[PDB]
Amino acid sequence: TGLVLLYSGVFVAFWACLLVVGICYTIFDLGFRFDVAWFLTETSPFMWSNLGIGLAISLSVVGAAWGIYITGSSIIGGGVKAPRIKTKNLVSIIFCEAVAIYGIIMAIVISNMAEPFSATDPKAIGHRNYHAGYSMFGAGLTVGLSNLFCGVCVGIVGSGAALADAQNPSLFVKILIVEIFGSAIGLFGVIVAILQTSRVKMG
Amino acid sequence: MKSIIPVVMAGIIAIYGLVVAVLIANSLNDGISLYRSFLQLGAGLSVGLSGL
Amino acid sequence: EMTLAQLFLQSEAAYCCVSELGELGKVQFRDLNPDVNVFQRKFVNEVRRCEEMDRKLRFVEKEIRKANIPIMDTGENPEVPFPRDMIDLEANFEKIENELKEINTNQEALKRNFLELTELKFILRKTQQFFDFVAGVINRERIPTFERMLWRVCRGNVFLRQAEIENPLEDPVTGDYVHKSVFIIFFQGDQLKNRVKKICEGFRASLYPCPETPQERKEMASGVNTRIDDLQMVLNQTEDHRQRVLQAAAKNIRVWFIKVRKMKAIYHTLNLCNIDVTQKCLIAEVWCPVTDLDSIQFALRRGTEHSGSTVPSILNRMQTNQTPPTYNKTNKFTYGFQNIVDAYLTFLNSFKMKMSVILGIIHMLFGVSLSLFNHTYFFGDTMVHQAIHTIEYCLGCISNTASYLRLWALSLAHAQLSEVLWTMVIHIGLKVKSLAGGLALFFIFAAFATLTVAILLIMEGLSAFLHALRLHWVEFQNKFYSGTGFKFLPFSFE
Amino acid sequence: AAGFAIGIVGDAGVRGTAQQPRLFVGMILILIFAEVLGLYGLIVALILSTK
Amino acid sequence: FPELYFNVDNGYLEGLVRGLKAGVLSQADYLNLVQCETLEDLKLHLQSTDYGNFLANVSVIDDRLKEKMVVEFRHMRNHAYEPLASFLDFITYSYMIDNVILLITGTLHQRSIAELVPKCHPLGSFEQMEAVNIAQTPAELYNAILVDTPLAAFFQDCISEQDLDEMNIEIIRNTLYKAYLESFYKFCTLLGGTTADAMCPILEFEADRRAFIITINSFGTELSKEDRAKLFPHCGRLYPEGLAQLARADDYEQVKNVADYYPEYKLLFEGAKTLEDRFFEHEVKLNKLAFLNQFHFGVFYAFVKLKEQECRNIVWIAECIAQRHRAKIDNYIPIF
Repeated sequence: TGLVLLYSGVFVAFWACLLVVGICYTIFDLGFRFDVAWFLTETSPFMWSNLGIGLAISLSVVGAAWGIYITGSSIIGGGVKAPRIKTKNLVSIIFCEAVAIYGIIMAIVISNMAEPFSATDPKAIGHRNYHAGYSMFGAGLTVGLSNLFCGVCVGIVGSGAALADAQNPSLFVKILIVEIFGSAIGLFGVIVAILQTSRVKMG
Repeated sequence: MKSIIPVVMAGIIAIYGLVVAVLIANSLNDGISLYRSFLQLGAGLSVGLSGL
Repeated sequence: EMTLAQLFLQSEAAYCCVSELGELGKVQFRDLNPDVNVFQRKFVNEVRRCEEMDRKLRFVEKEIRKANIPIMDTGENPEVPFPRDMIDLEANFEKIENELKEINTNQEALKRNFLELTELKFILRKTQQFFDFVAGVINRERIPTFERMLWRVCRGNVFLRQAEIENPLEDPVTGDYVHKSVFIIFFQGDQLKNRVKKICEGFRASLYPCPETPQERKEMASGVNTRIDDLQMVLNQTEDHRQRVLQAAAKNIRVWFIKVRKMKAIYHTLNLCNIDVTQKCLIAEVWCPVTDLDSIQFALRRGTEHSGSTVPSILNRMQTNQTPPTYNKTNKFTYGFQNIVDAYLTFLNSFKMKMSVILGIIHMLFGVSLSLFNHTYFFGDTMVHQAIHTIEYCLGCISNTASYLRLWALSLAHAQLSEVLWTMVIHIGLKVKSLAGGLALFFIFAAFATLTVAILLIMEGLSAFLHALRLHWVEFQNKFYSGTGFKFLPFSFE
Repeated sequence: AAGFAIGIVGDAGVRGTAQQPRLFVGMILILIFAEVLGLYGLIVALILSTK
Repeated sequence: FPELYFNVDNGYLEGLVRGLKAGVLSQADYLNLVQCETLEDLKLHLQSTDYGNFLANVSVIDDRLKEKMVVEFRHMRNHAYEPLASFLDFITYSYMIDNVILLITGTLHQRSIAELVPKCHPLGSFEQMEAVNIAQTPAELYNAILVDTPLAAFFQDCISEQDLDEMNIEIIRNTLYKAYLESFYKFCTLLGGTTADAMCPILEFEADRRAFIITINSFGTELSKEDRAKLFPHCGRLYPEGLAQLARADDYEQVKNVADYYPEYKLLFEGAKTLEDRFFEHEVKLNKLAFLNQFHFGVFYAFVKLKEQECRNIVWIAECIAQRHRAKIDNYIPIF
């Protein structure tokens, strides 16, 4: 592997700096200089909030587009000898496209609750406002990344069902139940996402 | 039964770590000095990593 | 303390001496003609004769179980059969062999004869009932799809008669115990005969010739009636002839095993004789204990009398440079314990470590002192060898005495988990306020009964037992034992 | 570590016991030595959490 | 983890070779071809299957069948990018080795390159690397031409001066096949995951056929026990121990008891169907098992070794029909 040596050469190196930077903050006295409080407070509540709206739709469709091309190559691959697959097995495309709907439904919801203010001090920016910031990041993270994983889930099973239906016509309606449990995780993403943004209000 | 002698000598490496681990855990106390603690950290790395 | 002391034979006493010598079990016959193939060992023609009776015995022990006959044992070490009796055995062994091989092929042809004639007999009644060309038999499960195909490809028609036979019959492999049905293929055309015979084989129907004329059907029905009952007579008469010689074999095969198996064993040692040289007398170069030199010689004097030979055999003594194989007591509750070695909180920490280290030094002291008594019992390369001898003892005993420190620390592992186990037994189960004394203590005391033995006695027990072997093998047998070894392997019975 | 040590020889043991029944007593020996590593972690976890 | 990729590059070609698996004649397809009685009726039933209209224009059944599996194999190699195009090149090396030994014979006996086109397998062919077409030089100035061919790295155990009649014609095929099986195992070990547990069991048994069939025919021959030792591929299950006891064999039962140490290769020595008809049914049992796994490259090599069984079986049906000896017609390999 050539290009994998770059990421595995940086991740070991960056962790090796942060290890020895870590045993040189404690060992002198300089743990007061670390300040995870100053990192979460002084930056913004908007950098977390606006990233979460972006990661809500974008990381869902990067699983939805991932789910399409895995089984879309297997539709046209088996479709050469068995052309009857092109009508029945398009629901495998839909279940790896309805995951993108779960993002865009959520992404409008999280953007509906973001509102500006005038404060610039982390004591003026109250805990009602900072909690509104991270909750958009967390709910945008769990509707984006979980939809990525259920997007690749139904796509891989969709590629296998396109190959199994090429050999036998009666099989595809039996393997379709596997794609339901794969696409059920997309349903499990949005229930968390609205619940993390239920009690949230900015201002 | 003749070929169990390599895997038991790897078992000596485990109890070599277990001997040191109960020594460092029993010398632990609230408010030990910094010279006391750094001696125990290099004691744990020496038996463990050479045992690795 | 063995000797390769020579022993002479005379070939009139080559069986009856060796057999009573093999009825003792203290002898270690050694082959001293290795420059020869596996054949031409003086007796290859006769050991195959024992092997042919062995092949007949391994075959007759299989067929005695398929008829499910109880086997007599009467367990005792019998008398080994002489070569005088050997030729009389193959008359008796092959009599049982040829009769039972013939019968199982004859009864299967007779059973095939019995089912075919009964299948032909049942179609004679049903068709003469319907009467008052092809006739054949087909099973009930395939008859509606048969007439659907018969109407299809014949397509003029054949007037099919449907009539089901009674209680199920069986053709031997197809079909096993099914009630079938007859049919009638008249059609009068003699061209569609080809177009129905393919269908009769395609549906796997069994067809038989019917006489087709009136009162000859009942004539052949009377004929097959007398033929079947005579066939029914001889079928069971072969069967009562069968079981009367199975139980005659059942009183035989158990002792008949150890007749020839003892003969095949001693004849294999008759292949192991000296060099097959130049006269009608033999030599044997065996390993023998000095404590048993007299008892094997009186047994050798016993063996020459059992053949009736007038000349006793002798026993020469000598000395050479070869392996002295080991021999000892071999006691019963000493057999398994010998075979294992033949395979090869702060105050307690300071005290139990040093006393165990001196105990390992004491175990190494008793081991290294045994090397001096073993050495008393009997330059450039000597320097590099004794350097490897000495300094591997130097750094080696450190790793030995470090592995003596575990047997206190494993007891510290024994102590801590027993309290946690103990804690569950004394705390989660018994400290329940309302519903304790019934279902709550019962599942926890069962965990105190069953779950502690698998964890503290099974796996912790076997590991320390495997550790104690390592304390014996690499830490105690490395001081005096040379570890070369050579076993005795006496000429046994079974 | 005990989970890694079990999987390698547990796979190697069941690939061999289909080929020879003699290994089935020797397979359970090496699996015990792959299990006591997890037991050594437990008894030091208990002695570190009581204090 | 190595399965959510591999459909970037080999998505379409994987579904293609699964579609060509359905064109394999099944068990019910085999039964109707036994019922044939002439070659014209053999032409009629094959028109019902996927082969149809291939005899529109008994030894012509040999060529017109195997020419179909060449163009089907050549069409698959035209679309594999880089993770697979070298892998399909490894399947052709078994046919290039059988071609090149056929070529050094006419080179040694001064029989020119005019016999090359009609008398070689089209799978491993020489229609590129045009230096080999011109070479008539007697096997020493041709080995310098031979290294401009992907069989060059397998000739590192072939000394050029050892080629000139000191080695037998058959011996140089097996030590080239020995060099071929070590490389294709190591190449399939560099690839990991699903193509390393569905393919390497096939290559272990294929190296163990070359363990047994060598020593069972090396009895009356005057090749010593050190010659058959280095003609064994050091690849399969028999490597550290079974290769040692096969050298000292000298007898048919002495190769049987060394196969009795493995329960897979015993119960296959009960042919006592012959031995190679029992090794063939286990081989197609392994190639059928490779069709279970999905995201791996072993589905292509399992297709070719089964497609050569398809061209083998139809000819054996045809040879029992044309010679009218269909009492042994049921001795084919029913792969599906």
